[PDB]
Amino acid sequence: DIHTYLREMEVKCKPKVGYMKKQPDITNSMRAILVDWLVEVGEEYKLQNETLHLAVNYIDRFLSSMSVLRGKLQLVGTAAMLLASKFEEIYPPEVAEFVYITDDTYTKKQVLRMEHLVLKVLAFDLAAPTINQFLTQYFLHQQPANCKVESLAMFLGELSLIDADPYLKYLPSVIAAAAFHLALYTVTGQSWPESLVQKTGYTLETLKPCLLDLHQTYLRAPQHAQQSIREKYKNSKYHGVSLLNPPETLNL
Repeated sequence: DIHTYLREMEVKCKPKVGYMKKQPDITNSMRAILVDWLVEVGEEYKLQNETLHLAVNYIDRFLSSMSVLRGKLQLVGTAAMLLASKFEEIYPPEVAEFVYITDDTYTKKQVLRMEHLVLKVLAFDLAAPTINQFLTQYFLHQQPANCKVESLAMFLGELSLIDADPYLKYLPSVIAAAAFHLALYTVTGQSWPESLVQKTGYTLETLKPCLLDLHQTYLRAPQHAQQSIREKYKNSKYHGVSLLNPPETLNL
């Protein structure tokens, strides 16, 4: 079954939690700006949210293996989005486009070389379990489907990609669970489903650490330096869920 596969693969695909400490030229802050920029790119080329999740995973696994100078951080990101679009998108944009987006900071030959470097560093393994993949499984336990709850779970899931500290500490399934509960609670007043507790083995107790973090992030979102996700979720496509008021307390 797909769920068990995803649970095994996510552990195999997870980046090193404290990789940023070993990076001599880049910081979490730089990473936050980069991810925010990819969200902009995805918006512009109308890329799937899945591609965005995959790209972030590639970049974190890459930076978990190879040191990078800030001058090439953006190329790592562009290469990762290229790799993700080719792997996920039906009509992924061509190198030319990804070169264009960098405002010609890099040449096509430069993107091509990084593409081959990241790919090699990733052991040529691109199928990694993302937050969206788990959410897709969770959404099945959502008795009558609720789009707004779905769009809020997605919004929260995306915010997590911005901050390596503390999100690198959690597996995608955990973040997806916290994101789903929170979205459910904010929109319906309902909590993490028993069917899900049984299927995943996660309870609100085990989900508490990530939920407290995700709760703060959600509350602090309008003040966060990066604002591309909030802006993205303001549209009707996403039921303007970014404009909802987060729950004051969670009554855990």
